[PDB]
Amino acid sequence: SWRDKSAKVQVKESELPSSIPAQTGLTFNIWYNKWSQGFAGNTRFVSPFALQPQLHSGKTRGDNDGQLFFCLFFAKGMCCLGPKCEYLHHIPDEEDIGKLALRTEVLDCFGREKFADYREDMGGIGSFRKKNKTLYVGGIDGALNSKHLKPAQIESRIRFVFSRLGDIDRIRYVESKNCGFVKFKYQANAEFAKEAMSNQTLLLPSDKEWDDRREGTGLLVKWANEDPDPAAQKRLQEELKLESLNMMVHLI
Amino acid sequence: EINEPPPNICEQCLGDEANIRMTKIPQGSECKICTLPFTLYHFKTSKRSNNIIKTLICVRCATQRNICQCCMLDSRWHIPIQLRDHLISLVNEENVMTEEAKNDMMKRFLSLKNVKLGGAQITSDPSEADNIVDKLKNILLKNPSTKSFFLYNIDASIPEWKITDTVSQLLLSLIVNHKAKCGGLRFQSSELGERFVSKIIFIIPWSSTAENIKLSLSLNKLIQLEL
Amino acid sequence: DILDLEELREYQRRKRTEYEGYLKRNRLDMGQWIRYAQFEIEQHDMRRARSIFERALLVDSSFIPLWIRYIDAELKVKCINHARNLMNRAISTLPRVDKLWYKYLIVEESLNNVEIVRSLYTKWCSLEPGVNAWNSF
Amino acid sequence: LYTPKAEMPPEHLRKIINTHSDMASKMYNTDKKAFLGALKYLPHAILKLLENMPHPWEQAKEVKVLYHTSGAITFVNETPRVIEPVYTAQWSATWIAMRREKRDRTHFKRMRFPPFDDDEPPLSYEQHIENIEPLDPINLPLD
Amino acid sequence: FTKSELKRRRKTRKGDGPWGSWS
Amino acid sequence: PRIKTRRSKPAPDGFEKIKPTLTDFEIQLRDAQKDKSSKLAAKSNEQLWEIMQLHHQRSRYIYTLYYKRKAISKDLYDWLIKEKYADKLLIAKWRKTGYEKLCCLRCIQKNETNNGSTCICRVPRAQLEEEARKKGTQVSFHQCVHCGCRGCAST
Amino acid sequence: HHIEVVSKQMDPLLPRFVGKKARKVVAPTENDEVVPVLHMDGSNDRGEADPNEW
Amino acid sequence: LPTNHNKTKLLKSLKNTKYFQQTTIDWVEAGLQLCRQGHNMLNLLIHRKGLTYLHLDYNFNLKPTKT
Ligand SMILES: [Zn+2]
Ligand SMILES: [Zn+2]
Ligand SMILES: [Zn+2]
Ligand SMILES: [Zn+2]
Ligand SMILES: [Zn+2]
Ligand SMILES: [Zn+2]
Repeated sequence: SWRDKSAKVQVKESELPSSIPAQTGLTFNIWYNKWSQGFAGNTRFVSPFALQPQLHSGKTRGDNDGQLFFCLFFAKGMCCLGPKCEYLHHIPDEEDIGKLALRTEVLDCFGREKFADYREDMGGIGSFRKKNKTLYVGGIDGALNSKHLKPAQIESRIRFVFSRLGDIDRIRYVESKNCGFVKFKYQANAEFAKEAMSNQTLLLPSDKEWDDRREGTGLLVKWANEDPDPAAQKRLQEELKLESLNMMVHLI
Repeated sequence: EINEPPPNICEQCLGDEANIRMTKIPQGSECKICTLPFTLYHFKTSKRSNNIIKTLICVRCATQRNICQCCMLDSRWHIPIQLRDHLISLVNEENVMTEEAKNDMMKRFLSLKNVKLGGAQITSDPSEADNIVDKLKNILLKNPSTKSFFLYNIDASIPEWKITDTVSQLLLSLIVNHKAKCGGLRFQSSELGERFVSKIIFIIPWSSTAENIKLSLSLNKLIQLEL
Repeated sequence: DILDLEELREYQRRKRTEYEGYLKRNRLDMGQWIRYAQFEIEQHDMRRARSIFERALLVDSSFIPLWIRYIDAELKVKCINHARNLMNRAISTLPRVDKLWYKYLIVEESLNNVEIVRSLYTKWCSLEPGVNAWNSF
Repeated sequence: LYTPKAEMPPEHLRKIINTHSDMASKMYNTDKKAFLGALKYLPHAILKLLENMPHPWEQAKEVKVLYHTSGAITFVNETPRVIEPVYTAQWSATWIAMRREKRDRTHFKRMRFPPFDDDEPPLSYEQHIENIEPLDPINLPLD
Repeated sequence: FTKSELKRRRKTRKGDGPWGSWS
Repeated sequence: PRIKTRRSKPAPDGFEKIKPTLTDFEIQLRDAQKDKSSKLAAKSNEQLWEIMQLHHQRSRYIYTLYYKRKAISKDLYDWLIKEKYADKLLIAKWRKTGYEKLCCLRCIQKNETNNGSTCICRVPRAQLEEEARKKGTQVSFHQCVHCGCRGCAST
Repeated sequence: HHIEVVSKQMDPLLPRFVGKKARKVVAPTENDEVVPVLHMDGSNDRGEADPNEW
Repeated sequence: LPTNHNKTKLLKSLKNTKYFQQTTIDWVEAGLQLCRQGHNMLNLLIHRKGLTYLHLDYNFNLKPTKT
């Protein structure tokens, strides 16, 4: 278990990467940390690190404290503070979700405030106005360096990746749209994965493009608008009703 | 302007201490709703609690929604605003929404208006709240060691977490597609599979009016495959 | 030309942007307001039309024709209570103009709510109006 | 309930300044805002620094200094005060010393201006200057 | 509290002087 | 340690014993001063604390030499103070009862602290433990922000 | 329930009021109460003969 | 005639807060540190404005990089 052992360091701050990405332009902008005098070509790239959770997850300063938030850099798999980190280092569970359930309405499991609206992409941390648990998973074409895999193969690999990080409500790959819709058990979990597999690789050691994983462009894990499909809409409605019955009985 | 309105923070949120010491930065942030300066209040719930609680939204916004300024929940019932609006829509009415305008200028404008939104009109006056509650209440009343199964007859609404937890109770991996319902369950060992089977909407073969069920499965499966 | 839904949405947006822009310069061109409101009516989104009318009203109350147009728009979609409420409000604002009162009266007459027309007439007469009001009554 | 400020270890300040040369993270994002804010008071700081210019008889003048925890500004808090007649005496001595120097020296090398080139940065006080010892100041030798 | 208890317990800190580890 | 001028009175006799000890400290400080480009925030603060703790240790050494050990002469001590090998104020605090141990001066300014009160490091560890037990939790902190102070060790 | 409010003094470098940024904001009128505009006259002879001149 | 009521100086005001500390630094050190500080300030301001094409030289002689 995670609770059996202390959390290992993801990567030592020597191994950590600098804040000077890619020279996308002609000159560096000090107050922005971005580049400038040229926006030729796309910015995004593939994460060097990944949350290998059983090899990494463990105790922290936080697990002593009762810090209610998980380490963004743990999710990214690059936390340079291992056991000395205040933010936690393990997969969110019912106990921890339950623990922070008050605050998590307003903000993420990464302890950062949600907003009125989704960022037009549905790309950034979720809005407070929706309690979404469903991540859109674009850029699979890019995430596998143009590997002509089977849809079954794709969906299975996706399953392997996101099931590892959180309890699944459902997943469904769409051949016609080349993307995923990865509904989660909890919003905290959803948040965690959404960072934990942002800019990651779907590739594996068994695959031949393993050393070219860095060179492509990573998974585009964003948030999902609810489907137009009335097949699931009805289900959603039913769920809402059920939940409402719970709370309403709880009021008295 | 003058600090005329007081902050609108709820109890649960704020924590069970007789006296906390919070700070107020005036004109201290744009809110999370209406992009508009307001007096940001914040406090650690306990002295040694690491998480500060800062007042996300502005007081006008809070009043408007009739909510907490830190929780974003109704100050009465401590529940999500959308959810409470749904509840209100359900009892006594058919339609009660609280539409926030997603355009940066208009949101400000809306915030400025001293007018309660749909659900807020109910929950403000406690009498009406009580009435709503009572109305709601009224409304209420053979083991070959395969380690790998293929489960069928899966209710469309059921989630994988429910399944796996059920299995655990009766005790790993799992694959489900709600289109096909070809629940490609796989156990971490064959001995575990044996244990499970020996321990036994649970239609369960061990591949590696049931007829009509098979047909329904069939067509659905086919459709899934075409997708 | 205007085939699918989303395309219609885009059209609506673009048109709005035009109309909105023209309102921005001349906050007062009630012809422009009422035209815009007509557009809203045409689109069959009533709420937006109402909003437009309200804004227009705010910008210039004294322009009676605007009021009349709003009223009649309300009547159009058989949203009679809204028309009535509005007309009452118009009366409250500008009682000393007659055409509003007459508009109200005809509405009620067509409605065949004869008692209410008597009652209102009593009110109007009580305010020492023009002789015309009395005669019509 | 008051107490004076902490005479901190100047090493701390030095470290802070070193840190805020390679500034390019979301770490010290608000410190950049701090720097911007400090432009208000930079002329004041300049004035103070020029106020405590070490006079030409002071070899290596120390001074007390206030500094932002993020090293966005470095004031020269001490006011440079002097016993007036004593001060006059010192300047007089330097006047005569300088004059003497002028007398004796056949040529007098002036400093080239500006001292450093645009490529050459502001060299660190610890790495270059703090090691090497300063030359003897100007003061006529007294009986 | 006994002052010998504080004497034994201030050597449990794995570091010396002001910075102690205290596990 | 400042820079040797004409106005510097040279070090008296017994300095030759101590030079190499505080030399080490100086060297450490030099090591502790450079762009160790810690992208991280907490670690960056850690470096700063390394300088702070080092300063404390150096000053603490001289204090020990003067007062506890009772070895070095008074004149020498005075000279050291003047040159600022050891912080005088800190020493003074140390001499005073209660602060026998004291990380640094910044941890006992009630003005600087938002709550009008000293650094939590000044709370004796035992007290904190007691508090935690009463509450249910454990020691929430491990070192304050102003300096690397895992307890300030009044006791 | 009872609580102590405080104003923490902030660094006099960072902006005093982080919030305020010169927003353009449209005002809602909030004329929720209606108010009459109420003139007493009825001119026919001079009121109709005049417009031909005016 | 200097006005007397304003007896809250700038340095005094700054001293009052926590965010400043004080040290005994060599005047040359103060200078160099203040050049470094000033340089960082001005560059921060310029970059903030967006115009990264104005290169500050370390000798505070501003000039544009590109045409
Ligand atoms: Zn971490
Ligand atoms: Zn609350
Ligand atoms: Zn607001
Ligand atoms: Zn300290
Ligand atoms: Zn401390
Ligand atoms: Zn301390």
